[PDB]
Formats: sequence, C-alpha cells, structure tokens
Amino acid sequence: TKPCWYWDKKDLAHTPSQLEGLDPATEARYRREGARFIFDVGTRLGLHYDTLATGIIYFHRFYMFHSFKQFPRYVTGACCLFLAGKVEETPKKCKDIIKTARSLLNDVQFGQFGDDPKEEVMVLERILLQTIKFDLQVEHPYQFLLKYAKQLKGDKNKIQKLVQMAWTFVNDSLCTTLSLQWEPEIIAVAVMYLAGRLCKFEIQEWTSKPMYRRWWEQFVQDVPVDVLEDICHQILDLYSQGKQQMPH
Amino acid sequence: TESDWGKRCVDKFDIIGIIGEGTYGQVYKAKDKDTGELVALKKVRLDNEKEGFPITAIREIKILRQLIHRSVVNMKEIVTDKQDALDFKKDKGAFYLVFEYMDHDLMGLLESGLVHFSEDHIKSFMKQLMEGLEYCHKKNFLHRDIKCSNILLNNSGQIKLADFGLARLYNSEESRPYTNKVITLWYRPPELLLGEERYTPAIDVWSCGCILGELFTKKPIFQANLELAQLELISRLCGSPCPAVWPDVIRLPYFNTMKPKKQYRRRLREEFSFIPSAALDLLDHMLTLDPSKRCTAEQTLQSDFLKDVELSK
Amino acid sequence: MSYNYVVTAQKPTAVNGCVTGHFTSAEDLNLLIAKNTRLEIYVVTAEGLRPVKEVGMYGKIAVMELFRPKGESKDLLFILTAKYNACILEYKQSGESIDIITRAHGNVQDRIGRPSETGIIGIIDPECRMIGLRLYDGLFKVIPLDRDNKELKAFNIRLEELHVIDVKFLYGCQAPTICFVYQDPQGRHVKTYEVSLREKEFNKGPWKQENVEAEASMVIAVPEPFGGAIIIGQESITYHNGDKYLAIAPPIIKQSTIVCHNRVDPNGSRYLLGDMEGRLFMLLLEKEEQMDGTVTLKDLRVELLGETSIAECLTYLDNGVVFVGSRLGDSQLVKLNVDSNEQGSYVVAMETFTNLGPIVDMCVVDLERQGQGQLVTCSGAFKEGSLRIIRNGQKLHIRTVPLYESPRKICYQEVSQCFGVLSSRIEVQDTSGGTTALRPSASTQALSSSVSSSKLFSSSTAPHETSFGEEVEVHNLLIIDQHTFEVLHAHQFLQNEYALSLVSCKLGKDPNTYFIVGTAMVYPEEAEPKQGRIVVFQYSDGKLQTVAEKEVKGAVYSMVEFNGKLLASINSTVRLYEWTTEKELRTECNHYNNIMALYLKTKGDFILVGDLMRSVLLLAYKPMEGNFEEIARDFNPNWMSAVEILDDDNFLGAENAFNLFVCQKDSAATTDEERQHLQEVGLFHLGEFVNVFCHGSLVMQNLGETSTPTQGSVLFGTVNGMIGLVTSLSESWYNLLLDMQNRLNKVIKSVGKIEHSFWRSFHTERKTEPATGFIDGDLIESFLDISRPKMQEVVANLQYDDGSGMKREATADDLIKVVEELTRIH
Ligand SMILES: CC[C@H](CO)Nc1nc(NCCCc2cccc(C)c2)c2ncn(C(C)C)c2n1
Repeated sequence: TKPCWYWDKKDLAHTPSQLEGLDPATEARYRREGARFIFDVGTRLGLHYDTLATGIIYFHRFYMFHSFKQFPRYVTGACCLFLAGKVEETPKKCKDIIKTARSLLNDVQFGQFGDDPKEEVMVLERILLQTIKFDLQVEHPYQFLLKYAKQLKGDKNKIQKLVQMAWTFVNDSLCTTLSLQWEPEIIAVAVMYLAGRLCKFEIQEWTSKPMYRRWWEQFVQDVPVDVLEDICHQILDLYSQGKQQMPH
Repeated sequence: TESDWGKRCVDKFDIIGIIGEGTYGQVYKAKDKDTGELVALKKVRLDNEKEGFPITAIREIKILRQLIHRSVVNMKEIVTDKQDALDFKKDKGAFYLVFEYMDHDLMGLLESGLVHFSEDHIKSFMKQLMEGLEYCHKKNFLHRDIKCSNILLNNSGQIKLADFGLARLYNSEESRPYTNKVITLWYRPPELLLGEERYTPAIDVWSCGCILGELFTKKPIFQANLELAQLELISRLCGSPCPAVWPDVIRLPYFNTMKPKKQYRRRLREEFSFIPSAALDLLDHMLTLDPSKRCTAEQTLQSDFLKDVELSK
Repeated sequence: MSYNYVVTAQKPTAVNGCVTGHFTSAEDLNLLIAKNTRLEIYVVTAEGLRPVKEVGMYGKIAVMELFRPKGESKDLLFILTAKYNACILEYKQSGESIDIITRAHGNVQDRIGRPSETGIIGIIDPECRMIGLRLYDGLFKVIPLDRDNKELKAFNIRLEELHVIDVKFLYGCQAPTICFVYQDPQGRHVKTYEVSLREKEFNKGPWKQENVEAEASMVIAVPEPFGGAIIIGQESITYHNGDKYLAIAPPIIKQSTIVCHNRVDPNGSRYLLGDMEGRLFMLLLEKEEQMDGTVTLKDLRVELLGETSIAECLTYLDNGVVFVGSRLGDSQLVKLNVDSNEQGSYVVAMETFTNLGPIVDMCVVDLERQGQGQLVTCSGAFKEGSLRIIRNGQKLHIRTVPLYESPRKICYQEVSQCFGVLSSRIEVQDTSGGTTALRPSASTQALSSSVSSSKLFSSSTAPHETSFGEEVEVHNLLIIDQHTFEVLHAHQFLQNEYALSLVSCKLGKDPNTYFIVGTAMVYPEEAEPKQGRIVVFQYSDGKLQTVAEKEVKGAVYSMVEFNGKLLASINSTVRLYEWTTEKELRTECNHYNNIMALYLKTKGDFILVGDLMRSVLLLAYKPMEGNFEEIARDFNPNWMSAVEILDDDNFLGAENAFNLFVCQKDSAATTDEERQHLQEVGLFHLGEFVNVFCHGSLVMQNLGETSTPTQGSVLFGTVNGMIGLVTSLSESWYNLLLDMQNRLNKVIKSVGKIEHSFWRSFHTERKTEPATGFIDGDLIESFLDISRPKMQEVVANLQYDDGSGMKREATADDLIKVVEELTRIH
C-alpha cells in the first residue's frame, strides 16, 4: 500500500554517500547545507513553512537512495523545493527558484547548476518523483505542536513560550536525519518535552490528566522517554557545536 | 513491493483503446497482462516541460492515494515508458496513472439517451455519491469540478467519483486565495458566479444538486453559455441573490455588477412539482443560494430520501 | 471544415395520423392526412378522395386536430410539432390561390420537465374552450382558446398522477372535464378531473376512480347521447360513466393488441377498432329507452369485420369507405358492406396507397445493365412486409414484391442472378408444444427448403419454458430470383436464433461466391446474446448448401467483406477472419474497445465502427503487423442508427434523435492527440430515422459524364419511408447555397411561422446546436417554386467566389439554372 520512510540511526552509516567514501561528518554537513539552502531559498520567495519542510523532507529522503558525489546537493535542493511548491499548492516558476538560488549562492556553489541551471533542475524531477515513490503527501511536526498545544490550558504566556521555543526546535531539526528516524508526531512531543525541561515548566499540569506524569501518552501512545531523550540529544548537539545557544 | 511506484513498465498492460481525451494527457483502456484485470491508464506528458510534471496530475496523485472509499476512484499504481539506462537526463518518457476501469460515465449514459432512472435508482446513485463526498469533505479535500462527465458508473450500479484534478485542501478555520472559476458553467455554484474566492465545501453540494434534478428530467437544469446567462437561469428558479436570503451577497465582488433581469421569487418547488417530496426537499436544500445555508453532505445522508436506503440492495 | 448537401428523393410515405372534418370549406368533408413533416389535404367525394393542397412544415407533426370555435364558419387546424412548435392554421382560398394562414403560433416548451413515456398527447374541448397538452410527467398544460391568445400562451396545472396512459376531453359535462387512465404501483385506474380556466387548477371531477385492466391503453370519449368514456385494453372493453359500468371481454380481441379507434356514427352507436394483426372490428353501443324518455347504455358488442393493412390511424369518411393509415404497410381505402362476401368478410379493398414503410435495409443494383441502377428495399413489417424495386422514370416507378413476413437484410449476388434476404415470421406456441404460423409467408412458400441441423448449441442443459400463446420469431434466409422475385429457396435458422447480418462475397483464394450470415442466440433471460454463429452457405443449382460454421461468443451484429477477409463484429469485439484453404474461418486479429459494435463499413484498409454509444471510430488494418490500429474516434457520445464513409477523411453518421452528423480527421497532425480526435464538422437535424446508408444513385448515367457541382452519392432509407441523398460540396458552392438559404428563409413564409434555422438545429433532449456543414437541399430546390418577385428579391446584392468572374452578381435566371442542375442528381 504505502512505503515505510523511517530508518534506524545505525542504518545511516550505509547511505550511498557513506559507501562512496564520504565520512559521516561530511554527509551531515552536506545535509544541513542542503536543508538551510531550501529553507533560505523558499523563505526569500515567501513560501509557507510546510512547503519548506516538504522540500526538506524530500531532500533528506532522496539522499537515502542516492550519493552526494553523483547528485549535486544544491541542484537537488532546488528541485525538491520546486516539486514541494506544486504538492503543497504554493507553486513557483522554476526560473524564479534559480534566480533566488543565484542570489544566495556564490560562484563556486552555483557551478553545481552547470551551463543551464533550469534544465538541470527540471531534469531531476523524474528521478525525484520515482525516488519518493510518488508518496507526495507529508505531515510535519508543526501541525501536531499546535494540535497538542491547543489541549494545554493554564498560563497563556507560559504555554506560548513553550510553543515558540519548540517551533524553533522543529525548524532546527529539519537540518538533521531525525525527519528520517521518527514520525513527525514524536518530534512534536520531543520538542515540547525539551522546551519544558529548558523552561522549568511541568507540562503535566496543563493536561486534562494533571497527575499523569507521562503527559505525552495521551497524545502519542507507546513513546518511551528514551526516544524523546535521544531526539533531545540530537537537537541539542546542533546548538552545542554551532556558536548558537538554546533560544530561551 | 506493491508500494514502489514509478518503476514498473507499461509493457505489463495490453492497450485496448483510447477511452478519452484527458486534461494532462489522453486516457486509454488496458488489460493487465499478469492478472487480466481491466485498467485505465491516464497519460502524463511532461515532454512539454513548460513547468514539468503537471499540477493537475499532482493533485490527483497526492489526494487519491490518501482517499480510500467505495465511491472514490482508485489509483492502483504509476507505471512508465521504457526508460533508457545510463542517461537520466535524456529520458523524456511519460508516466501513466493506473486507475480501475469503470464501464460508463453518467454523461455518456445520459447523452446517448440509453438509461432510465426510477426513484429507487436515483436513491442508490445519490447515496453512494454523497457518501463519497462526505468522505472527501471530512478529509478536508474539495473536488472543485463535479460534472456528469466525472461521475463514473459500473454496470454493477457502483458509482465512483473521478477526475479529482482541480482539487485542493480547505482549512476549516481560515481562508486563502482560491481560483474562483473552478466548476463547469452548468454545474457551477452561484457564489463562484458572483466571484467568491473563499469557496466553501458547499460548492460541490450545488453540483450534486444540479445532478439530482438532472436525474429526474434527463436534462441539465442550468444550461447557459455565459456567466450572466447562467445566473439568470438560476434566479428564474431559485430566486435572485439578495440580502433577504443571502446576507453576505453584498460582500461578494460582482453582486452589484451582475444583476438578473428581475428580483425573481423562488419557484423551485413549483417547476419541480413532479419530483417526490422526499427528493424535492433534498433538491430545495442543496440548491440554496447562500453557501452558509446550503446543506452539507452529511445532512443529505440524514434525509428522508437517502437515510433509509440500503446500499446492499 | 466539411461541406455536404442533403435532399429528399422520396417524401415520407407512412401515415402518422389522419383526422376528418370541414377544414377547406364549411360544406366539404375533408380528410387531412399527416405524413412526417407533410400535411395532405383531401376532399371526400362519392367517387373518391380529391387532393386539393399539400404543405410542408418545419417540424415533425405530433398533434393534429380539427376544432370549430363559436363564430367561425369552418374548422381550424391545430398542430404541435415534436420540437413543441404550436400553431393554429386556416385554409383560405381566394379564387384559385390556395394558402395556409398562420392564425396563432408559439413554442410551448418548458425549461424544466420530464418527457412522458406515452409521448405527446393533444386534445381539444368539445366546446373549443381550451387545448389540452400532456408533454411532461406530472404536468397538464392548458392553452385557453380565447380570441386574444395569438401567441398561444399557456399555464401548467400540477398533476398528482405522474404516469398517465391516455386522456380525452369528455363530452357532456357542465365544466370542461378530462378523463385519463394512469398507472401507479397498485395497477391502472381511470379518474376524472374538471379544468378551471378561472382558477387555473383542477377541481374534483364528475365521477369516481375505478381501477381498470392492467394493460388499459386508450380512452374513447363518447358523444353526448350516451356520454362517458370507453376504455380499451388487451382483453376487455369497459364503459365508465358515473355509476354505470359495463365490461365485455370477447376472446377474439385477446389474440392481438388493439391500437386504433374511430367513431363511425356521430351518435356513437358504432365505433371502429383495429388490431396489430390487421383485423378490423365494429364496436356497437346498444341503447335502452327509459321511462323518462332518456336513453341509457344497455350493452356492448364486438363484431369482426375483416382484415386491413396494419393501421396506425383509421377514419370513417363516408358511406362504407374507410381510410386505413399504416406505418408498417400500405395505406388503404376499404369498403364496409352490410352483407358479407362468400369468405365471410364485410371488407373489400378499394384502393391501395403505396407506403415504402420501414426501410430496414436496402441495396442498389443494376438489374438491366442500363447503368442507371435500381433500389431494392426491405420494406414493411409482418404481413405488410415486402421488397420494393424503386427506379427513376421524375415519378419513381415502384414494383412491389409481397413477402408477408418481416424482411431484415438484403444483399445481391450477381453470380447467382438472385438476392439473399433475411426474414423473420411470427409463430405462436401451440398445444402441440411446437409453433404455428398465423399466415403463410415467403419462408413457407419457397420452392425448395432447408433447416439448420447445427449441433453447436445442442449441448443445452439450460432450460427455457414455453407457455401456450407466446409469440416467437423464426428467422430465415430467402433466395429470391432477380427477375421474377420468386422465392427459390428458404433456409430456417435454429430455434431462438436471430439472423442479424448478411453478405455476399468470395473469400481468400476460394473462387466460389458464398452467402454468409451472422446470427445470435436470443433467449428472453439474456440482456446481451452470449452465443452466435457465422454461417457460410453456397447457393448452387437450386439448393443452399451449408459450407462452414464458426461459433462465436456473442451476436454478429454486422459483417462486411474486407480485401478477401471477413470482418465481423461480435458484441464489443471487432474481428478479422481469414478463409483458409480448408474452407474454414480463422481469426487473424481483434479490436475490443467498444461498448457494442453495431455497424461496420470499410474502404481500403480503413474501417468505420458504429457504436451503441460513443458514436464512430476509425480503425485501420495494418498488414505489416497483422492487427488493427485505432486511427481516430469521435468522443462525443451519440446513439447510432447507421453510419457511412464519405471519403478517406469524412464520415457520416445518423443518431437515434433523428439527427445527421459528419466527422473528419483533424488533419492538423501537430500532436497524436489531435489525430485521434474525430471532430464533428457537420450537424444536421434530418427529422427521420435512418436505418441504412448505401452508396449509389438512381439517376441514369448516359454513360457519358456531364459535370454536376455535387460530388459523391450516398442514399439513405428511413422508418417513415423517406429515401434521401447526401453529397459533398466545394467550399464555394456551399457558401453560395448557404448564403442563399439565409436569403430564402427571409423570403419564404413558413407554415406555423416556424423558423427554418430552428427546425434544422441539431436536437436531443439534452442539446440544441445550430446546423453546420449541411445545405438543406429541399429549401434550395424551393427557389424554383417561388413567384418571380420573390426570386429577384432573393438574389438581390449577390456576388460569388472561386470562379472565372471572381465575384458574380446573380440574375434570378442565373440561379434558376444552378438549382435546376441540382434537381438532376435525383
Ligand atoms: C476524462 C476521460 C473520461 C471521460 O468519460 N473519464 C473516464 N472514463 C472512464 N470510462 C468511461 C468511458 C468508457 C469508454 C469510453 C469510450 C469508449 C469506450 C468503449 C468506453 C474511466 N474508467 C476509469 N477512469 C479513470 C481513469 C478515472 C475513467 N475516466
């Protein structure tokens, strides 16, 4: 019926990129750069947050089936955003994406687009569509962060602080392979779990079950704390390695 | 596995003929070589590549893979023309969207004059269609183009809705820019005629109502060539748009621009006095001018006319 | 775009209706006969009918009634067309000049309505106060006959009873009263209402409902001396008037359905009834005197008078002369005698009016080697079925060959100097368990005979029960000599086997000329036949020999010879068979994208397929590969009645809605999608049901060619007997004739003031489109009949194109010459 789009962390050491001699750090760097490229390109074009994420998800999924040494990343990113626009009904002309990508990429980077940037991008759509197996619909942590937050009641300002802090964590998790490891519902919970720990907020009290310490279980059944902690660790590593710190 | 779409070759189907001329390509009838199952292949031509893979097709692939209901046409897989190896750029071959084959289309059954619908047949028809619309509308997908051409019917009596291209999601709480000119003139709601770009899911109910009246006369109800002439025919029957029945008609762009000849009074019940009352109540509610007062799909299923129909029979 | 020309060669021959009254003068008795689109006015004399006037109308005549409102000297005529054009007409003669006056007119079509099952009904009040029309289920439309209603404005009264069978205005009521038989789930019932012009609604009617025979068919209004109504069914005749109820159920009428009735005596003592087997009955009203001096109905009697042609309409005329109007056979004048003849009959035929009847099939053949060609038609049904040899003289010389059984298909085999004709006769399940024919007919009067003994379907093990009295069709292949039309041989096909298709041809390397028949096994239980045969026969030395049989899994609706191969359509499939050196049919290739492959035509390697829906498809045989290829299909949905190929790019079709259309290859070739779209470039409302298209012309070719602007010749036959001709024009000749039509329509006065452009508009219940690509030749040929002032008026300010004189101003005489050459194609 539908394909499975989630792999285990251990499986990531066997991406085509890894097996063509790319080391883990490099693939991770390439992944963040391609994601931030999609993120930055679409933002300049005024795109809805879902459209950016959808493009990023396609991109992350693509390089589970292909190698970064044979398919340039910024070309791939541009194609992902192009299809994402048509999928999520925020369409853009390919020429406009190229225009923006040229504004943001230096001369070396834009070299990936070759002599005819538009053609190189439009040509990949066939491959992208086959690679994503034509499973165009994608759900993102955003909608669940809001669906779950709407059922939290208490101090308006404390809950809003959690949501924005968590929303920031979602945007940051798009730079990681978490999109490939855990369903979006878990991500939304994981980001709530983290924001709560950082703000010293005890989310349980705002639930309809205020003595249910495991508040997530009323939102997402069968999620061990282990998974939420693993996700938290992965989100925090990006903040520790970069000069950027936790939003708070 | 069954989910790895886009890789299987169209070699696996014996093409039987061309069933129709489509939007994004031509539609062909075909027999599966392995199972002997009759299918219908919708050709997606990206050889034009003006904007690549057509969006109309992208809507039908995104939505019909999510929607599984008896009365919604099933997309079975996507297959490709022979793909040359080692030149991923050079391939311009087309993809084909595999659907189940439905024997006839309602418009063809009606245009050829070959069918007769008793009251019970119209019940079985509408119950299936509207139950399917409920499934799609409950999933917040709007099938903006609903015509006779798009309602397919098997000899079994099963009705399935098709051509879900030109279909988009609707946020229940808010509204975004919408296309407005989104249904065929004969089956277009009045709101869209007056230029509403925030269309309700009720746009589809109006079309299915137009069909409900069509099934009792064998003729479409509102036949016009121009948007104004259409509003006039709707007004001769349903009454002229005016705040008395449609308060927000004045917020719509072309309300002052597009007046009918008169401020007609509603005659729907009189001109349709031959219809059974259970049905006439359904028609009258479905063809209500105000999008907010027009019945929903669920309400049509909880009508004296469609509620007690057994689809087993 | 394409350009074509359509003319009538033979006008409709079938009587669709007949009424009598005092229309031309208050003094003369007139018989008005209505053939489709044609009105014939006769004057009754003791010697016979005297024709006086014939007019055409731009519409199919649905309602025709004569009424005399108070103040008028003579009867007026109401006519309603099938396109809902209503009008009131008057005959006015100024000395020698005869004209038909349009007194009132309008179109009574409703924007919303469901056309009724039993068709348009029109009746008029005895006091001539209003016209009643039943056009849609659940509605009754009233045109009040007030002096001011020159536009025939009308209103609708809601009618609870949705399924109405028949209605009449009753005589002898205080208010206008209608009597109708209706059907609901509880059976059929007779009910009455009163019609109020002041209140514009129904009021409770004079007498109660009575539930009547399940198959009650007709309502007869009874004159004021008796009053009330008589209801005729399949088994019983009943009279209802208030409390009085009578019922006679004579066994004689059970045998055949009664379809028509007319009043012999104005007092209503004597009525005439006819049935589908052609019998003519007298229905007698026996009257009983009352103590009050009042006259009451005592009893009803039915007396068999004799046999007539199967009649759609009957009119009593004068003395014993009755006019028999038939659509399935020849119309007649018969005399009713007081004394029976030595055979027991009171009916003696006087005159026989030719009706080409239903033309089921036809072929053109040069019997006498003259080069002219003659038309042999399968005409009529049942006992009135016959073959008709039709040849040009200006008046067509027509020889009639009675077959007394239904002819189905005809094809000519010159090698054998004879015709093959498929036929079906009606036999009835008898007490023996077999069947018995009602009347001897061609298939039983053959010189030599044979019957199929095929064991293909003998497996059986599936039942089909028979009840005594049930009708069956027995199908035969008739071998008929081309000079004498003697039935030389008759072959009867299997029980429950229908013969649907027939061809005469050689196959492969086989030098023998064969008759080949395609059949279907028809069982009442099956929606679609699932068994069938292709049978190869040889007619040699007075005997038909079965050569080969091929079993198929469906009905062989159509076959055609295809470059030595046999092209046959079995249900959805279109198949090409080869004829082997072992004298057996071998399948070469198939095409399966069809709902039902009703009609086939070929030219070269191209095939045109006609479908029950989805109209026409252009196939091609690809000899390099040994299979078919779809060239182009007409996606617009149409229900086909016949198809023909005009040339390698243009294709002609006939719809079940009485419309003709032409499709062309899109000849753009920019995209494969355009190639596969046959684009309808011609639309034309013909007004007749076309059963058969056939290439040829009846005109005598003097063997030396003389040029005519028209190129090509396709003949067609219709249900009402019309024989028409389609031909193609150059763009210029079309524009000239088209431009002239527009000029002629402004000048010519139409009966009923019906717009010509409206009449010829493509029309289904769902669509109405303006005609295109067709010249109404019958309008063009009318230039020669309009007065000189009008001829010059038509030709004013005219030019021309694609000529020696690039733009040519016309003289009235210039056009007279052009039209007269156009009259020479038929
Ligand atoms: C937009 C194109 C047509 C318009 O009707 N839509 C259409 N039609 C179908 N079948 C009905 C007509 C069958 C037929 C036509 C022509 C010739 C013969 C022999 C048969 C159908 N079956 C499945 N699908 C899927 C792809 C949605 C279909 N989509």
